[PDB]
Amino acid sequence: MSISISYSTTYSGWTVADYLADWSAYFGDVNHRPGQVVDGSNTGGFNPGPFDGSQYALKSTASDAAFIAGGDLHYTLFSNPSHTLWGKLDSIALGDTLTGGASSGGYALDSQEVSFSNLGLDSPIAQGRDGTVHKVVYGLMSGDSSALQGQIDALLKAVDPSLSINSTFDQLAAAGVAHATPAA
Repeated sequence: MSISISYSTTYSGWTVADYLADWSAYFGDVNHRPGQVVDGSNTGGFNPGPFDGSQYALKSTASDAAFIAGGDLHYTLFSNPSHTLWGKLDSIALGDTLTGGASSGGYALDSQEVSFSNLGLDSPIAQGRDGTVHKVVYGLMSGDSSALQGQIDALLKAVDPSLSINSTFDQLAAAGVAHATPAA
């Protein structure tokens, strides 16, 4: 159904924008860039794979911060248009301590802080790295959550014009969009 948000009560009073800007700055720019993509270090991984998955997950190299992108995702790797993540992006989960993978019961976060589901985003292969899905996820890899913020802002304003990326998680909970969980 519509955009749904889970959040630890640690962040009840934070705006979605302030939370995301802060999380991104922490996670940092992993430098998944030309000549700097290094296997076992900053590539991330797909479940079930190979370069497609219901999940793409990546841990920060500077901390235990990690994200899991979920949906029906495809990555072109070296083939035309190269290094494009496209397909359906349904969810983004943010937190610390990535566990699991393709051999396990999928990727998970030991400490999930915030998750966004029913994002409703699709991008065609045809846009390459100009596609919205690509920009959303690559943004989170490069320490810049602007693209994700823009998508969430649009979804929230469609729910109600008083709601935006600059609304707090508690405000979104009263409006039935978000749901709190104790910090664990």
